[PDB]
Amino acid sequence: MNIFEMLRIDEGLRLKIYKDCEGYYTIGIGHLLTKSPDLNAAKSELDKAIGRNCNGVITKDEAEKLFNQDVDAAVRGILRNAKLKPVYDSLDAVRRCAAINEVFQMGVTGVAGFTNVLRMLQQKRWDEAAVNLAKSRWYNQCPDRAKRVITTFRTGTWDAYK
Ligand SMILES: [Ca+2]
Ligand SMILES: [Cl-]
Ligand SMILES: [Cl-]
Repeated sequence: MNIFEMLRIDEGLRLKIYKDCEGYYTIGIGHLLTKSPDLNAAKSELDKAIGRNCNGVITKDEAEKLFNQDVDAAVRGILRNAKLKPVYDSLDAVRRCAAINEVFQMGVTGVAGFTNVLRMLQQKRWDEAAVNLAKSRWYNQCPDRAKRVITTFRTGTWDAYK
């Protein structure tokens, strides 16, 4: 198991423009196209992201490319955010992967907004952190692909992906 295989499990590999479990226009392996309600935007965002005229469909090679870019962006997002970086760096290796996953799904701003969760994770209060993370829109709308991430913060093992 690793962060890539973890996110492939949580996000799947879709080659067609779909609305994800949070209701957003999406493609590949959990690549968020736009927070706009417009479908045109999704398509013009996809062409922008790929560098060719798609038409709302991509290759597995292209999905894997966006996916690497997106994992790379989640890690850089954490490291450049003053609230997340020290909490992240306090974490053991497996919890760090749950952290990357959470940001990949929800984005930096959303994740950094869980002030209490951050403090608890930093102090290694794993149960409290997990309890507080489950009190999110994310948890209610993508329950199976949120429960595994939260359980991972609780246990510090890969068992939920086994
Ligand atoms: Ca690291
Ligand atoms: Cl470790
Ligand atoms: Cl789900």
